[PDB]
Amino acid sequence: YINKILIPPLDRLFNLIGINVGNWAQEI
Amino acid sequence: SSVHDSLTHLTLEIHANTRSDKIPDPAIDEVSMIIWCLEEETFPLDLDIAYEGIMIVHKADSTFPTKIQHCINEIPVMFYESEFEMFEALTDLVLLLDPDILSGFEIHNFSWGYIIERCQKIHQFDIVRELARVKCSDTWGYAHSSGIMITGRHMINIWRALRSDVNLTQYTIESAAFNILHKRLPHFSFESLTNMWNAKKSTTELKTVLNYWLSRAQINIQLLRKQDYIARNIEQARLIGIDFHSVYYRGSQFKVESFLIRICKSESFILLSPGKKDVRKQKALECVPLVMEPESAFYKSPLIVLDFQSLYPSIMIGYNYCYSTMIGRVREINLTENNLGVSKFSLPRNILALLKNDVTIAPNGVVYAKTSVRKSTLSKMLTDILDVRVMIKKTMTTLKRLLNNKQLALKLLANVTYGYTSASFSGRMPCSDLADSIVQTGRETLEKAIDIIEKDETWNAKVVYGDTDSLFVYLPGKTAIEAFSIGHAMAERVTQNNPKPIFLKFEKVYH
Amino acid sequence: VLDIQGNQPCWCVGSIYCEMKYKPNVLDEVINDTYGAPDLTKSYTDKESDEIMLEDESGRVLLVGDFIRSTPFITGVVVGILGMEAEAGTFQVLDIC
Amino acid sequence: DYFRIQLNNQDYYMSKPTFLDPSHGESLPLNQFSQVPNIRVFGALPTGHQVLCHVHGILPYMFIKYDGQITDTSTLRHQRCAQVHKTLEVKIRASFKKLGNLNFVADVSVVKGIPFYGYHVGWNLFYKISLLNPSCLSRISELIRDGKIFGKKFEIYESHIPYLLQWTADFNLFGCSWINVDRCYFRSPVLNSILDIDKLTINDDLQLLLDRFCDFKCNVLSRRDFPRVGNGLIEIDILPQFIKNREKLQHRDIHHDFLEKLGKPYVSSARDMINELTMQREYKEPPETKRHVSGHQWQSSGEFEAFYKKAQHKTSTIPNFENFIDKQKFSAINTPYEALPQLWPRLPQIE
DNA sequence: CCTCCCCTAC
DNA sequence: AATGATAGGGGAGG
Ligand SMILES: Nc1ccn([C@H]2C[C@H](O)[C@@H](COP(=O)(O)OP(=O)(O)OP(=O)(O)O)O2)c(=O)n1
Ligand SMILES: [Ca+2]
Repeated sequence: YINKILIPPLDRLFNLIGINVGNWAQEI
Repeated sequence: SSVHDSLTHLTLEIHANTRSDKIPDPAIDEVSMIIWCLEEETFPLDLDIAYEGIMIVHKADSTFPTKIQHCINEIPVMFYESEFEMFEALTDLVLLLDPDILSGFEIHNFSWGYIIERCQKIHQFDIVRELARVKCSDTWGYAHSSGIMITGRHMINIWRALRSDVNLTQYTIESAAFNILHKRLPHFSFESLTNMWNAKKSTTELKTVLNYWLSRAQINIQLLRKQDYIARNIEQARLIGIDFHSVYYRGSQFKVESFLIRICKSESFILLSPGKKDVRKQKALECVPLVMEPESAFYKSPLIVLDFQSLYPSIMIGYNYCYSTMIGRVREINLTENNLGVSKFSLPRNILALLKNDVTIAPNGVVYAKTSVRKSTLSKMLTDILDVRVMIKKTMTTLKRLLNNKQLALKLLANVTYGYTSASFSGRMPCSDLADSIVQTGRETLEKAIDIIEKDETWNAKVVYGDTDSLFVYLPGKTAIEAFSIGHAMAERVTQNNPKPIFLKFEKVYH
Repeated sequence: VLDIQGNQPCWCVGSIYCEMKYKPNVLDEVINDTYGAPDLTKSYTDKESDEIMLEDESGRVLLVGDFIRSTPFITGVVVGILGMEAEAGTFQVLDIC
Repeated sequence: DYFRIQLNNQDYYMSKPTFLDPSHGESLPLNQFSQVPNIRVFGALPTGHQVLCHVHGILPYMFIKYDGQITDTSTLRHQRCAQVHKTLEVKIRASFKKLGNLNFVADVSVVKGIPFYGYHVGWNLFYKISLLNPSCLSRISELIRDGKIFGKKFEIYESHIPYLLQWTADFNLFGCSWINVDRCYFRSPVLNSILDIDKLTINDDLQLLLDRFCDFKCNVLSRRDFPRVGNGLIEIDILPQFIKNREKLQHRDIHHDFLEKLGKPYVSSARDMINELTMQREYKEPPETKRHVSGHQWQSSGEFEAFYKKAQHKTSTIPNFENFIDKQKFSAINTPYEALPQLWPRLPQIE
């Protein structure tokens, strides 16, 4: 759920700024 | 009171006992409760009917009707020995009230459809022929509308109407009631409802199921009233001129055809009716709207959003684009045979020389007669509807609701008007050239607006995004308080470089 | 309950039915700690009352009179109402057991 | 002072020609009609009483190109209409499986008109092929357009418009609007006695309306010939002459010549709306002075101008506005809105 | 890279 | 049996 529901859209929104959301989720 | 200028409305619901979570089938499970609700606000003649009623099957032991009467004590309840007599009583009630609309929630696999299936399959009784106002299949009907066709009366499926009206996830009675009427309704499974309905004792359970279905029936009227669906549809029908059924059952081209035939019949015009083959073999559309890929980034500074008001209607009004105004494509003009959409024709001898000045060539290459020689009919229709809409909006509780309904109907008609053209498939009177001209001149107007905005040196702004009629101009570090003045200035500048109906509005800003 | 019909005294045994609506403070307290509690005041205002019935597995009858008014009652309590039917399905109360 | 019925629903059905229906035509008056169409209107009186109205004498029609010359002496037109009527009747009878009792085509007449799909300035002659069964009108149009009827393909005009839409547009009717009618014909007992509705629904206003419009002597039709068919209150029968919603239309013929080049809303529904808004309450809207381009120049305008000059040089043989169109009086030919009054049977009285 | 499906913008 | 165009994007599955 986390990955395949939140990583794609948050990555689309925040890669414009230049940050990777997946790195934040990896630490948990 | 005053004269009757509305439509009577009646709603019906059914409770059927299930058999261990089987979603009661209309072939094995019989009808038991026909709770019905009649709209009181729009019902004239002040007849003693109480606007509400409950019908319950009771074979008749000697305590069930008495217990039901005391537990309700407000609405009269009728008991019948068999469901056939109850159906006959329902038919008599319908013939007595004679409502204009019979409605309900999900009427296909439920109350109205359930009753119809029960009457046809089990009792071999044609209830449809008996509920009509005359004594003596529809795949599209069941696709996005109500598939039941009763002569004289209109069948309205409430869930489809709300789906078309309001956009939200899921479509149930509880969700609609909560998101529209702010009412939370407990939901019980069919097994539990059967269990309470089959309990001889525990009057509380009978009252519970009775109030359950009574609320289900009553909330339908409020749902259709708060959205004002009936009045809005009636106003739209009065405006367009089509009957109440065609308001929601027919497509968008029907209304445009109605306006066109009504307007042209007064000008002795004869409308061409091409066949399907002629439409299929016509020239394909070549002009496409201008959309630019935005710079994908985060914009700190204020972002002014500009949007043309009725770009295509204003284009057709200003540039006089119509079926009656096309002379022909400027290239390959022959005196023997030509081609314009789905029709072929030949120009007169000295037509071009006579009107060498009072014409306007389209961006696509089609010659259009100027307003000085012939005013186009579509321009007349669009300017009339736009003037009416702005007049009622400028004037703007009952009068306010009527004005809002008229505004919505006029907006819908204006939006659907352009869709009559460019109907390459399933089009009854299309014109590829006219649609191509409209789209191309819209693109040219957009490009001119962008160039005008970018040219100004005092406005160090750059357009970042673009749509059919949307402009996104960026003002890097421009203290948004004054950004409104800049936006108004550019809107006025763009407006003053276009014909009269073309207009640009600022209307918002994104900091 | 359906056998008490006539101009003669009679007595029957059944539970007492009352309204017993919740107090607004309790409703506010439970709403503020539910995260999704609806407007429960609508559940009491939609009905929009002041009457007592007698349920004995066969129906209910309205307990009119004065002896039944001067006694606090809670739903689910069974009693021995002894009264007389006067003009309707409403039962008078003379003595309580 | 008018009987008012609201357009809540409409439907049509085929019935035998009574004395209130047309029985023959102008092209082939000898052959009668096997059946005629009748439109049913389900409406409610302003007092709130449901009324069922039957409409007679309304026929669907479609236009095809006139093959004869415009120099007819008002006699060859009738002969050509008779020949094309016979050809149509024969071909439909053969395709759909002595010539009498017309079943598909009522009559064919010649009417003038101005084409809409394109820029046309002059009067053009058209045929008015009035049919009997509106359901099969699409099939007839397809057969005519496909060349199955005649030896050559013919363009079809006004066939995508349904019969109900044509009827509503011709008589200036709008959905959920009042049908102002001055004269009507009543049927079998007006206060229906289905179960009891002849006592509950009746009121002072309804009785006043019946007293004003019903005479019970020369107004109520015979019980035997016209039985009731509606399971509702008072039922009426109407003729096309009775509908007075029309005659408020503004007919203009400015497109037959260059009238505009020489020395109020166009939608009557919009006129009613603005009248209602004015009655409810002035209104004004200051425009903006717009200074557009000299000719709204675009990227590919020069090539268009060159091609237009080439085309003007091609099709040229000094034309003038007042002497361009040929001055064929066309007075005998009926206008399309002056042609629908035709075929209305009579003002009969069979009481 | 391909079609299929969802469904929002204009 | 009826249906107004066109343009973008993501997601699953193979
Ligand atoms: N369902 C739609 C929506 C839009 N358009 C076209 C017609 C418009 O000319 C153009 C712009 O669409 P808008 O959404 O901006 O609506 P309008 O500009 O026509 O009016 P308004 O600005 O009041 O919304 O897109 C269309 O053909 N079909
Ligand atoms: Ca816009």
